[PDB]
Amino acid sequence: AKYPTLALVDSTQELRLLPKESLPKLCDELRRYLLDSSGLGTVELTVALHYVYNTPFDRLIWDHQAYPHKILTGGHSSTSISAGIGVAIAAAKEDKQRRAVCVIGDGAITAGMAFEAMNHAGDIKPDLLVVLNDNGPGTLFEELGFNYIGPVDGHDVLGLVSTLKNMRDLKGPQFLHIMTKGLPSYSKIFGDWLCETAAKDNKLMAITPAMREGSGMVEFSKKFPDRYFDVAIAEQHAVTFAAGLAIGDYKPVVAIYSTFLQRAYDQVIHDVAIQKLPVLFAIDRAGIVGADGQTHQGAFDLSFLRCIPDMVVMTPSDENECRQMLYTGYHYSDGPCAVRYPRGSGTGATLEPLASLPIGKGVVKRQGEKIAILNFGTLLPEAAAVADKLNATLVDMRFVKPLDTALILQLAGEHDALVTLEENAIMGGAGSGVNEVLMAHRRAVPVLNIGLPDYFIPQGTQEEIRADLGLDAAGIEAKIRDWLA
Amino acid sequence: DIAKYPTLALVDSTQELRLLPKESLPKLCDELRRYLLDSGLGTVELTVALHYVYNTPFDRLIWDVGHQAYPHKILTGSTSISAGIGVAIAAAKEDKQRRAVCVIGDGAITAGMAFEAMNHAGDIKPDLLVVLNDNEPGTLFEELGFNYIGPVDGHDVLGLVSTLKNMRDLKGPQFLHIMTKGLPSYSKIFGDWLCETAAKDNKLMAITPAMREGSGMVEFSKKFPDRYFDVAIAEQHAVTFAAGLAIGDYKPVVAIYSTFLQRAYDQVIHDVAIQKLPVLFAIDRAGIVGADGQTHQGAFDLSFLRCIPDMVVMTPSDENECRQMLYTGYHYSDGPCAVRYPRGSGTGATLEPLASLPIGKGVVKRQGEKIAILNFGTLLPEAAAVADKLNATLVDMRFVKPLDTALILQLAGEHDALVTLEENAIMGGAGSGVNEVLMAHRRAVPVLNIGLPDYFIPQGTQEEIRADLGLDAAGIEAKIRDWLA
Repeated sequence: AKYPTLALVDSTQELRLLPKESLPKLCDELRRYLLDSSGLGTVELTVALHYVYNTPFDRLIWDHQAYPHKILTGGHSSTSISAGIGVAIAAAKEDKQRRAVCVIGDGAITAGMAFEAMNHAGDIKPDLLVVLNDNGPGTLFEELGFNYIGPVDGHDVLGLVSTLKNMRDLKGPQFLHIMTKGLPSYSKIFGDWLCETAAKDNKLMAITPAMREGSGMVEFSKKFPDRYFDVAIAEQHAVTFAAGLAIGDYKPVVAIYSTFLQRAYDQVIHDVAIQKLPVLFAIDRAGIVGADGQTHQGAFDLSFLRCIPDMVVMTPSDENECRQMLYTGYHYSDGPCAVRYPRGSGTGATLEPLASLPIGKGVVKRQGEKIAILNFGTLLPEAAAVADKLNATLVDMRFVKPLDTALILQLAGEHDALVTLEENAIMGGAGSGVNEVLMAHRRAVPVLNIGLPDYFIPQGTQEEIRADLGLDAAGIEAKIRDWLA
Repeated sequence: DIAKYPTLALVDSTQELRLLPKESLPKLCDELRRYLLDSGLGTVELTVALHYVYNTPFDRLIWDVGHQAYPHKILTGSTSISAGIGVAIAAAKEDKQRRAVCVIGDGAITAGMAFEAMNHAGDIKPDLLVVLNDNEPGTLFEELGFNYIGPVDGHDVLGLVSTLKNMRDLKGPQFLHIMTKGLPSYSKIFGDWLCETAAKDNKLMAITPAMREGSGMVEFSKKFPDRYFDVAIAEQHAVTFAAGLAIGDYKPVVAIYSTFLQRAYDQVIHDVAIQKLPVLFAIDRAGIVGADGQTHQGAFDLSFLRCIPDMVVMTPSDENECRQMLYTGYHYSDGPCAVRYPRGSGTGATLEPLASLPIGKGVVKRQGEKIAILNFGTLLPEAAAVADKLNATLVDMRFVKPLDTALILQLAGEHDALVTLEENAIMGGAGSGVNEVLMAHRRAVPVLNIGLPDYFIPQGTQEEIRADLGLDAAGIEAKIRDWLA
């Protein structure tokens, strides 16, 4: 009704029956429809691709998250070309004339794995069309083995249909280039600390793989531009570039999300940890992210970091502890340090003067009887409520690695059971490390590991995810009671 | 002695390399090359030329190579372009005219991180020399932002000195391209199984990020060339390329070393595990590698894989188990499977007909008393000797994930203490998983986790590393006794 040509389509197969001349307004109707729910820049491309390609039989792979494509039919970046090549090879072996296309953005194509994919495509020469949605120029892509066309108007649906119909029938790797158009957050706390530290230390260097702005570095980038390094969507280079700066006797800080740090794992291990280089990792979006665009949960960093020798891992419980730990890691010179904190605001904690925290020592917040709660991170307020309810001991462990071994053994000798709490996978996480300490000393005291379950957490609000997983005060108390039953 | 190397003996006596007359360098290269042969041989001329032109060790020379760079170690007696960029930026801000050079091999430059580094250098433009040692043109590197020189004769030392002299004074990123010239192993078991499987099934596809010395896929690459994919040193693309093939309804097998799988961690999580795609990971060089070449120990895969949901992790104890587990993972359709095995040969175990193993079930090998040993992997013969020594119960656990929870709990109820054994980091490893199970069920039975300690293992032979870490029968027994004292 409000969108006449859009009302006439219920599947992509019917769209291809429409006259070629009706596409321009079909795009406008689609664009305006999206404004009563952002990715509108790909409207014309989406229409042209589905009008030229025999979808869903033909495979269209999108590398942000294109909404127009989902309306007509019914995530980590830079993965489209790689999978697209595999799909293209499978389609060739299938031998049923199935075609493959992949759309990649101007940001995603800066990732190393996109270059690995383009290099491989240039060698084995799959029948694959790569569409670069930007926002000669193709000499680079021609050297990598692609037949390059463009730049073209990414908003001329009829020009795209014609170009795409042509390039769809061509053999080998094809490349089309189009042009289109508490209160403070922990990110703010980190950003303020950055500027504060750089203000009186010319050795500080800040590194981010693409400024999503979520890391809170806009002010720093403008106040200290000569010491701010946006390396594009290149987590691997970000970490090892920092290693080089540390080798040069500078003090690098890598601001990186927990989920995206997974991409730099090998560089953390063999370019930093093995060398004992004092790189400071400021790990944002740790734990439960909620609904932050297309950011996966920071579910695993306490697990995959703590098996690495010579890695310090800190988990602040409020914004003051976060500043203390950033300061501590920045001035720690024996090896790399990680400080992981969640998206969102803290508790309103009083920001105390900065001083290095004793390495590998927790803080007893409340002495109780019978059971002790060992907290790693920002769930401390929830644990505090439970500790008063159950009259339990409560410890802010501060350090996932090195653990406060002496305190763990003392707690085990004065309580009947322990409880560990973390916004991280139970498997291999901070609480698992507590188990290892007790077992190593032959201390058979039962421990309830509370954390993220062993499945990928769907998106939602931080509040309702925490409630669903039993990580609020009520859920933690219930888990303890049932476990002790 | 002087009779052999009169020119080389002059240098090392009083480190006068840069004092030698230009005319003597060709003879010094001959002597150095033959000196190494009497005990990276193709880098002799380059090494001499670099140390003759650059003011080392003040000027920083970084080797990102697939060999030990012995010529460099004699003349002198970080490892990536990324670090060289950081060092170059540090040298510029130091403002003492310090120079940075990086040598990179033709294999190493195929990595995504190398392209990430070259893209960044082309933007901020550091005073850096990159020397490509090609032992298998510049339009590509000039589009990336480098000033390209060559190709040049990598064995013409005088030609290199003259060229390096001019380039050392040029500003911005510089790129010099030089030209130089019955008891099977588990690698053999895997390669034979590939050929066996592909012979009666057209869905299998094998992927490796560069075929390295000691590869088991030589025969497979020749008998099934259209089903073998070498993607160069590109672990990220390898895994996501496999994902695409799986999406195309083929059955991909990724052959990758444990240490190098660290580079594709994010692709395993978000391109494979999250999607539940049935990719089989055949993980070679797991555990103690010894001195394969430039391969680090496979010390962490049982830790960083088992915290990922929907990942099956198997640890064969002999070559028959290895075949059964590859078969099991190949026909497992619900998600990815990983089979990790060490460098070297098996036990001579009888190869039985292939059949999928019950998922998450271990095998009781010996019934004892008081102590029960839970083995994960190829240390089972050592555990068997200990089990007979101490009259202990012995179990081949087979699966690191999912664990045989029922067997763990039953063992804990019939013994006073458990012991776990694995060739992997204790922290977060397979034994750590056993701890988590017992703790979750409130079973206060102590567990001795035996495995790799929390430090990086120095190079050595497999047999002597295992002995030094106490992973032989005698070392295991000593640990148990000391732990029970």
